[PDB]
Amino acid sequence: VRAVVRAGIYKGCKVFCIHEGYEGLVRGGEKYIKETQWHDVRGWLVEGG
Amino acid sequence: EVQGGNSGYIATHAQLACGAQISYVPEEGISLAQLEMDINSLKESFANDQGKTKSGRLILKSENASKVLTTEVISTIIDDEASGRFDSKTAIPGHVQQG
Amino acid sequence: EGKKKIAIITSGGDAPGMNAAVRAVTRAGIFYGCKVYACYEGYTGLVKGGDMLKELQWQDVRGLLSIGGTIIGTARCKEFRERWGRLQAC
Amino acid sequence: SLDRICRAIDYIDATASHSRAFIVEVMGRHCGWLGLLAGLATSADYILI
Amino acid sequence: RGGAPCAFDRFLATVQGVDAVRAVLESTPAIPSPVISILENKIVRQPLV
Amino acid sequence: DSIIRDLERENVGPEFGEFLNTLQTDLNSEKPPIEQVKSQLETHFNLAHETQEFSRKNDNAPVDKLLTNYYNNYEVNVLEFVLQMGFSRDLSIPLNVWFVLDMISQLSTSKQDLPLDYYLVLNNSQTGKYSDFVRYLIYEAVGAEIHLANRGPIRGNVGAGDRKITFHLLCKKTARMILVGDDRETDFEMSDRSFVTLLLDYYQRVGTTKKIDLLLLTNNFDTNMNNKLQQLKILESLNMLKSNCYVLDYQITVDQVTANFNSYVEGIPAFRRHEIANFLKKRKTPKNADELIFKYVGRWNICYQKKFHQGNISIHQISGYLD
Amino acid sequence: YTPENPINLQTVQEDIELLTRTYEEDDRSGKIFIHNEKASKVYTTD
Amino acid sequence: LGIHKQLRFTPIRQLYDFESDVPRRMRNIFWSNVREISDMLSGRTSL
Repeated sequence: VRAVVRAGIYKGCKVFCIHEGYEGLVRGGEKYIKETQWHDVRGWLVEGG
Repeated sequence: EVQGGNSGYIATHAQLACGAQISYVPEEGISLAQLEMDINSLKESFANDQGKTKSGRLILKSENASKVLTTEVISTIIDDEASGRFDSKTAIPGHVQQG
Repeated sequence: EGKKKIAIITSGGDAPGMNAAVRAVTRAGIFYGCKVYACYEGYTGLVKGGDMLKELQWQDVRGLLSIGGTIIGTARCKEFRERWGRLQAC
Repeated sequence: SLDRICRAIDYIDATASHSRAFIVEVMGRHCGWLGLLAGLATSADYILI
Repeated sequence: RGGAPCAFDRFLATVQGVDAVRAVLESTPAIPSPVISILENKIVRQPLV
Repeated sequence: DSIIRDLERENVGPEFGEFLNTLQTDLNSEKPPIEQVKSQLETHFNLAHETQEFSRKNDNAPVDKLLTNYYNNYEVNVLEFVLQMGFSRDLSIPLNVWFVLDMISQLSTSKQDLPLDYYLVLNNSQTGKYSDFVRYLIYEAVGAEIHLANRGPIRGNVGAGDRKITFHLLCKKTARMILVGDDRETDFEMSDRSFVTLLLDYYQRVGTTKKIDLLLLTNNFDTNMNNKLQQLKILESLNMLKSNCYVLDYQITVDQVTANFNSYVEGIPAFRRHEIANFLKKRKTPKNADELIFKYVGRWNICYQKKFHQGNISIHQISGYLD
Repeated sequence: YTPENPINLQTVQEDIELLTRTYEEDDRSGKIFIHNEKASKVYTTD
Repeated sequence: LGIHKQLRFTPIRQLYDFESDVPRRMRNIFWSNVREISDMLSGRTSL
């Protein structure tokens, strides 16, 4: 996810993180579909799950 | 300080896996111009940390990247140039990396 | 000739530092946008001024601060004691 | 002693000029070794030993 | 008269030499022809006359 | 008085000294000296048409109120380290000076402001010989009768808020004095390429650690050395611009350098990454390797944001830094 | 090199540039740098 | 015996004579793209 957020940002496009996978995709809204920034995926390499 | 000798393979991959800001490799070497540019990057990086996650900063330096600009020398230059805005410390594990 | 032509002469008895003086005159002259000309063997070179008047380059005065006496060379005031000698020097 | 002599000759050589001759009066009553060796070391024109 | 100039002479000739060039540039017929001199450790332009 | 001699020695028009002789300031009145000089300028040099056309040829862009219209009273009165990167070749020197006074007055409305430091760089020869003229007018606009210097910064109070200003004119002459240690003779040739590195050398020696918050960019003379884009890529490289710095690029005539500028500054990280990268193979040659433009290349990871654009006059603000 | 004047990556690069530009003209030679023992705890004589 | 893009056996002759810094260096790299990406992800500016 860190890679997708940064790569997409670098290639000049808005990246949205769909929280709770398909549930988030079906329910929709700002609640599950949040716009993600470059600094928002900081140190995610170490993070598990 | 990174192992692997004249091969920059391990520092390249460790930079990707750890999220290091820079990796100094034997194939490229370390120029004073790049060192100054990279230090100014750090200066700006810390000036922009105001508000974001504090994840920490790494520079990976393969021992063979420079015989003159060594891990210890590089770090002292960072402190000199940082002008109290941040500090630099070395991490030299040694030829124990075998595992 | 676009620039200013400054002539440097070392005349009289030798004195250690004459070379340092020549090096400072030359290099400062060049820096300020002039052409520095050496006048060889004191006033004699100024009186018989032809091949005796040669230009000095920034590199010509290398290491002169540890040399002495003079690389321009010196000569006794003799023909420059007479008016016709000073006329020719002019 | 030979060193003292050569030190003087060296200083004499360290200058410019026509119509100039220089005399180095050397101590050494019986032998001409000092005169000869100074003459050799400093490539003197003429030695009186 | 021979040999390398001493510490002070190296300074004195280099400093007076630079000023000599300056004195040339800084000239006009109204300003008299000088002698680059030294007084209280200060380089001074005394009149040649 | 001593300045009027400098311009006649420089083969300049008497129109300048004639102005310095009629230049009066009644600092006892209600109108601030900045506007007294500003008014005097506009009426001695009849820049009426030049100010009108400068706007007209930029699609009625308010040149008089650029900062003013855009920012709120707070935003514009918070900007404290302004750095003007020379004059516009397209504008006359009297209009150029007027524009600096107008800018200064645009940053000094409120009497509830912190001090301001204004840096005006006269980067080429064609403008550099107007430094003392500029300085003398500044000396009067700020009214440095509070507590002029041959080499030094002008300190006064300015505008309608009598805001403390501390103005500094950086030029080849002040630079020439600095190097020869205030010695009388300074007539040695100084490259414009040499002037940037020396301006860099002073900031490094003074240990100055204040960030540029408003940058004035333009089309100077000697564009081979004093280019608009490269000028920015050096302040970007050296970490001299604030975290949210403003960049204003006023001009009239349109060049590739203006098109290359806007493309870089408005481009995506991948476009900037590559922009820098190309220039490097395309221009870095063994003979040219030493140059300041192959040491301080810019930062692709810096993110700008468009805030204004009214025909060839635009404002951009540093919105981010990717790391 | 003196304590009165700052020593850094830019100053050092400039010093190298001078030395480089000086040597690429030479054809008596041999150049020197004067380093004051107490000038920088970083950029030492060594 | 080696991994190439394929698990292949390469005769020592071609790798020693042509593919190696036989000398004191003991080592042309493949990881160039990995390098570009890690500089991209960290905002590094090269020269």
